[PDB]
Amino acid sequence: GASKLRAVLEKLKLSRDDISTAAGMVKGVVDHLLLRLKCDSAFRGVGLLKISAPNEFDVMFKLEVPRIQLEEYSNTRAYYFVKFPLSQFLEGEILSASKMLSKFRKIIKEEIDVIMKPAVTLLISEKISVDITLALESKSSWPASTQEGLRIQNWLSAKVRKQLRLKPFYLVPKHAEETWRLSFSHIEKEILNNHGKSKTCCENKEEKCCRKDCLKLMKYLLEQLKERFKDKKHLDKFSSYHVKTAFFHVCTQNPQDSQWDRKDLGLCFDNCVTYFLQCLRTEKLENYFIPEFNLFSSNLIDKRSKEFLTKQIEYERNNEFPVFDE
Ligand SMILES: Nc1nc2c(ncn2[C@@H]2O[C@H](COP(=O)(O)O[C@@H]3[C@H](O)[C@@H](COP(=O)(O)OP(=O)(O)OP(=O)(O)O)O[C@H]3n3cnc4c(=O)[nH]c(N)nc43)[C@@H](O)[C@H]2O)c(=O)[nH]1
Ligand SMILES: [Zn+2]
Repeated sequence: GASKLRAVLEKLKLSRDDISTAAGMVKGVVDHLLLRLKCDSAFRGVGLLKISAPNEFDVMFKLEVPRIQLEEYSNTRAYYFVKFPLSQFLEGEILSASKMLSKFRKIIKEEIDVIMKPAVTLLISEKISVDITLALESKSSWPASTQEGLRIQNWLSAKVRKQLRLKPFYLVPKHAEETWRLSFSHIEKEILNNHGKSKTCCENKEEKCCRKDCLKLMKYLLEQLKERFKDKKHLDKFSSYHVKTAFFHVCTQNPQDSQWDRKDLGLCFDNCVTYFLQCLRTEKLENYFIPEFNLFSSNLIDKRSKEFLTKQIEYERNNEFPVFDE
């Protein structure tokens, strides 16, 4: 379906000045929050670690904490308690996510045409929504639950996995409670931008793969379907993170750049859609870094919404995506 999909990618490029100038003011607001945040004892040394869905922007504020100790919350491989001026957020020996997240919020309140709402949400001039997520930074080795994650050996190399896992990891105050959740959104950006088996993937005309186009098509497929099913709101829980995560699994499944040749955009997209479909139908989408953390368990998304999106994605697939027409 190259023609139809290439037309879609060409349509998306048309809003490139909208995504830029809208994030162009996200910038000057985030720098302003960063300035006065660095004036508070607890948030000194905070710094910047972007577009989720047209006009939905995400910024992560990283904060360097001293040596950190993690206790896995129950058997949820992603959620943890945290222990070691930061002393003010303590609940005994653990560091209170809910309480730290709370002072963050209030410092941004007195700093704010912007208005409020793990994410603190701003609204710049009504159109532009910004997610501002506080991230604790740990330079310790990654937690045990990531040992079998990041299965990039056959795709990027074994040595690249070793380089990636020497980098810090992050905890956002997202409670399953004073609990924090692992974050590797910095690693997600690295493997997205440095995505080939060939180190020179997409640096010359002989190596133009279609990995990034497939993810765009997949993000756009979900955005369009979510728009169409706005009457009965069955798709509210699915995000482009479910799409990005599935796209990482397909990259692991098709590790060679030859499996992402631009000429094959139609078949590559089909691989992304079929694997996403298998995830919905088996109620299993593994976090790329934490395999025993199922983003699609009936815990997070009930079975009816998943069965719903299957049928729609299945119909779209079997009919050469009429959602992409005209
Ligand atoms: N976006 C995102 N999701 C991630 C990441 N790593 C794991 N996940 C998990 O993927 C699922 C997709 O969620 P979403 O993006 O559609 O929405 C998530 C989350 O569900 C929502 C908060 O909803 P809540 O449960 O009602 O509240 P919460 O428990 O967060 O409240 P509190 O903070 O008081 O505890 O927020 C979205 N979200 C999650 N993490 C982030 C993040 O880092 N940035 C932004 N902008 N939004 C986020 C979910 O199951 C999710 O956990 C990951 O890196 N990104
Ligand atoms: Zn490439």
